[PDB]
Amino acid sequence: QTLCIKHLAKNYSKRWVVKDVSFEMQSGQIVGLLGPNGAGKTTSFYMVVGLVRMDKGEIHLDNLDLSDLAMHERARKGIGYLPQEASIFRKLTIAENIMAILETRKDLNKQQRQQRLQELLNDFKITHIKDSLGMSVSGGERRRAEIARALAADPKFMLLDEPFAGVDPISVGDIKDIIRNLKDRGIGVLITDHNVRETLAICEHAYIVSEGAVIAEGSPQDILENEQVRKVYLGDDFT
Amino acid sequence: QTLCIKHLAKNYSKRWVVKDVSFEMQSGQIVGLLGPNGAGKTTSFYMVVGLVRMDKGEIHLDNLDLSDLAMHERARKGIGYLPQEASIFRKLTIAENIMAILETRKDLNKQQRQQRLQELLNDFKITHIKDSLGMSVSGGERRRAEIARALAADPKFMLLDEPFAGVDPISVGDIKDIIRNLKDRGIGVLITDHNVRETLAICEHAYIVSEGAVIAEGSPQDILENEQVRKVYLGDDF
Amino acid sequence: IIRRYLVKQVVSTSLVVIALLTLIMMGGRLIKYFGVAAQGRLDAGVLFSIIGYRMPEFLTLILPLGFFIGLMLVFGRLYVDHEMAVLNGSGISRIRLGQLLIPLALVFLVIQGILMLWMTPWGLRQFDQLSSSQAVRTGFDLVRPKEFISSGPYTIYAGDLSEDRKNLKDIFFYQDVMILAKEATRNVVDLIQGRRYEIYSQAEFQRYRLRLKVEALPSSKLWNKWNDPVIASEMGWRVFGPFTIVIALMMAVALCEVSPRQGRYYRLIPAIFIFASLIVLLIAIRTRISRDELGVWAYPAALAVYGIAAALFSRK
Amino acid sequence: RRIVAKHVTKTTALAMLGTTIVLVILQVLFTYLGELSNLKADYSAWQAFLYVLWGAPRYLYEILPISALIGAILGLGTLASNSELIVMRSVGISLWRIVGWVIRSALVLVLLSFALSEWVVPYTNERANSVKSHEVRGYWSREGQRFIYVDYANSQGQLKRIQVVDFDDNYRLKSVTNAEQGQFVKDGQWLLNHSQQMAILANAAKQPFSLALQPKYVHMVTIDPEDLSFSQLVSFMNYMREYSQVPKTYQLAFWKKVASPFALITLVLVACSFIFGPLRQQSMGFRLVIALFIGLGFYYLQDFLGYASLVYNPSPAWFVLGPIVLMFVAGSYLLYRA
Ligand SMILES: CN1C(=O)[C@H](CCCCN)NC(=O)[C@H](CCCN)NCc2cccnc2Sc2c(Cl)ccc(Cl)c2CNC(=O)[C@@H]1Cc1c[nH]c2ccccc12
Repeated sequence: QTLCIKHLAKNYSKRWVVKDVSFEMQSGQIVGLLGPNGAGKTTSFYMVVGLVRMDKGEIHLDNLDLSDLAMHERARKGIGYLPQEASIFRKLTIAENIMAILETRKDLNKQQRQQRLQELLNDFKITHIKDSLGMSVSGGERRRAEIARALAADPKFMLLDEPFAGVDPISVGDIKDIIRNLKDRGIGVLITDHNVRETLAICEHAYIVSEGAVIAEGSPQDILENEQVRKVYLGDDFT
Repeated sequence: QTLCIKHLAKNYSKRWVVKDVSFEMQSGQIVGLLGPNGAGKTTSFYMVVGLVRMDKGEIHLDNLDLSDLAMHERARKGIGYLPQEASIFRKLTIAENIMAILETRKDLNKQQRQQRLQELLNDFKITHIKDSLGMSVSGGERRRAEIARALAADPKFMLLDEPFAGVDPISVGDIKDIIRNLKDRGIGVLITDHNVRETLAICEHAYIVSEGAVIAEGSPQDILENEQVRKVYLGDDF
Repeated sequence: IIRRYLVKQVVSTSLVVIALLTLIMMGGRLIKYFGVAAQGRLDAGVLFSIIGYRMPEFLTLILPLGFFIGLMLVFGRLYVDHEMAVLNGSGISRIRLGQLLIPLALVFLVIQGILMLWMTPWGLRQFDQLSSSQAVRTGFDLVRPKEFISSGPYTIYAGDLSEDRKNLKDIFFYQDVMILAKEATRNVVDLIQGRRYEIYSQAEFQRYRLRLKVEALPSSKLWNKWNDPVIASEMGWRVFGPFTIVIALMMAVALCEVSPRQGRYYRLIPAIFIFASLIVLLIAIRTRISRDELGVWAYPAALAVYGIAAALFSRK
Repeated sequence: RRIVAKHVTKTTALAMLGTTIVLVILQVLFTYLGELSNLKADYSAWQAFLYVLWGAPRYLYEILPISALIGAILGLGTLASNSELIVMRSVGISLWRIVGWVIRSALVLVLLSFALSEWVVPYTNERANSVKSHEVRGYWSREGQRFIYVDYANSQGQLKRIQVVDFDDNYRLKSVTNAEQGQFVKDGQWLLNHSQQMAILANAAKQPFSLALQPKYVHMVTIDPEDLSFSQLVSFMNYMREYSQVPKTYQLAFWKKVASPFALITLVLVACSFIFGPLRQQSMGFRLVIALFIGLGFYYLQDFLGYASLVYNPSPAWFVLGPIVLMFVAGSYLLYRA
């Protein structure tokens, strides 16, 4: 499975914020979408997710065009999305939170729905807090519950918005382990984040967007060696 | 000049979020207030600034008690504050933005007010964009205008809230240079930020707050060597 | 499970909004009635009965508006707290969530039909009867302190009046016949320390005694007789009003989108003014249907215009 | 210290003006919709539209308090959500100074209220009444122990079908008289024709006598106490008090009129305290909704206490100024909490 995005463009207030952004991603591959703040990475990410209507470009998923499909139709095709801000259903139980999305699956029945809920709870180690409301859980456990809920829909590509925001160095390792678990599950992860240092540590392929266009691409080492990103984005000294 | 904070405490929803937080800072000294997110650093910082009413503790500035004074009274004593989010007056010109705070100074008159405005504009290199509205300026220039406006009040201690948030690695050097310029001006800077790596690079003294109490203090090297912060906050590697 | 979540949220918020709007509107009307009683034109003791009898008629308006505002608030909260984002990302669309609430909309439609066809005519019949009973007030019933009150051939002046409308003082009464009295207490009215004059006859007394429609008709009568434009208009307004619940549901679904920064309450005012546009169009198409100009068919059509307009808007 | 003051005053005044215009338009529209149910053969839709349009100054005058409330809410919400009030405080500018600037803004609305009440409303209201209907009859009055009935009175200074009864201090008839026509001559005295009289009969072709009725206040009788301007209300109340007993409704009108600017200022202060207090860090929609609720609550409380003043014994001053003082204290306390 390969998600290909070609020649995206978007303008606000008669100013072209994004101009000819393009890249490709594959299942089981971690791709980073980085760049200077407000230079196009965030808008391009939201164009891929579907929150913002596209002004130009195309999106394909194995010869299946997602250009005109709405957000939920893309999600039905296998594109899950994890927002930066809290998104757990506040007044629903965590078990209820996961089961709500499990019930949307047409290819499951009650018994295997319950079995999948049990496996997700055990996998994310949130089983002991399964009976508590989402509004009364800590940040890390809430994020793990959100990720389990997202996986409940069986997405093929997961688009993460700022997974390392507000995360102390102690929990960055746990989040990296979680992302690597998603990779091992066969889900291609598209991460967008301000914390470039930790994002480049795991991403197998990275695209740098500046001035609304992609200026660099390749492995993190290739990105660090690139002179243009150093000049405009990373600076002379970075590791 | 030394700002001393002793035995702060604050509780929300009958839960003690901050318990016995204390530290000290001096003019011309950069002090970092770091720790795990939501462990007390942010609430303690806002208690020092004045946004949140204090439930316990005391604050002194050279034998002058700031405990009962309101936010603006503390500011009158020399405690400036730089918020994380945008705070430039949207519909006022940048020159007007600085002049508005300059006019509040009782010890200046029109001529030296204008002279101070000129010096601040030249110092922060925002003179060429002096005539544009605040709502139509870029992030870096807006932040520099905010810092110049804060300096216009001549604060003795500047409390910065997340100065490195949303800042690319290219501009982190410029922000560090700005903070060092404030230090050279004799203003003690109290920085609170999530980005511990860049904060420890410049802070001469750092306090780590966990579980609502201060668990470590000293130079950044001493903090990195501390085993408790490594166990709870920084992790085995860093 | 998501259906029970949405239903619980919508029912709770809609009941809160219905209670609050009921309080606002009929507190305003209660204050107006209290002022009227303060002028002696109405018995302050029965105005509570008036409010109780007019309950159904104000609920007729509040329940659609309350349901609409509740739906708007629930979906605005869903958008603000990013729950709508994850629901969309799980394959559940906004229109799907709106459809999941159809049983609740049918329940509210049934409730409003009960109010429209039985409770409202009964309330407005009782209210009309009580108002007719209260409208025959005259003489001392309308007396005001330190003022001259004229009704029929009678005119009364009183210098004082207690908290209850009794125990008058400094009473002057004019027809030919004239009466003065130091005190009086209420047509059987006692007068104490008084004098009587004829205009020549004079008399004194320590104690003396004086002695001086379609909207309420049941649906049972109106279900037929459609030939008459007034009954046609009314019966059409009862039959086709309940579907305002469905129109409110679908239009709230159409207009509910709002960004987190804008807030939960951002799009309440424009949406409420669109709904009040529907209400006004309907309260107009009624007036006409009555004067025999537009015809009954205009009721569902108007709804359809506000229905289709929403259905298209939600699918842009 | 004028640049920040100028900025705050400009923002808040523009918010108030925009809110005032919007509310005036909405009230005109709603009043027309309400006055579209009383159409008659001689009263067409165009006549109703003209009647509502002529009533616009009255609606504006009645909307100024809530207009100022919502304007303060919106202006200070724009200032706060942009994090301008936080920096304003952080440079040493106190909360009370910002409230003072907002009160400076609201004084314009107070002045406009005075101008409308004393100059504009009595004219456009009369025009609207003339339009709707198209200088008093059957007027009873008292002068101490005398009771007077005038079947017709003309503000030009004429009376037709006069009857007068004069009583003794012990309420015994002192005299009675009737007259066909009468004409004011000097302050407190009228000539009249056909003076039938009886004393404790008699007739006369023409005779003068003293009664306190004056052409100046004849037209005021048919007008409600609330709709009278402050000058007219004060003059009429002084006349009635000096010659008879002033009704309690006129006292209620006087106390409600005198307390209007204080009500406006107190409501603005409550708005500012709410912005600095509970409504800090809230969506602008929520701020607007809470402002509307505060406005409705204030109007309902004012009306209910005015009526309770009429029903109950003590003076209307308490019922009118209690809410103002209580809300001022509540706002001051909320401002003390910062
Ligand atoms: C003739 N009318 C009315 O008497 C309505 C219905 C009263 C009984 C409801 N149970 N009330 C009013 O006017 C009163 C004015 C008091 C005058 N003393 N308060 C305003 C109002 C209340 C309810 C609906 N609209 C309005 S104002 C309006 C609006 Cl919003 C839009 C368009 C139009 Cl033409 C009008 C003018 N009004 C009318 O056309 C209604 C028509 C009607 C007759 N039967 C009804 C039964 C239910 C609903 C409406 C009607």
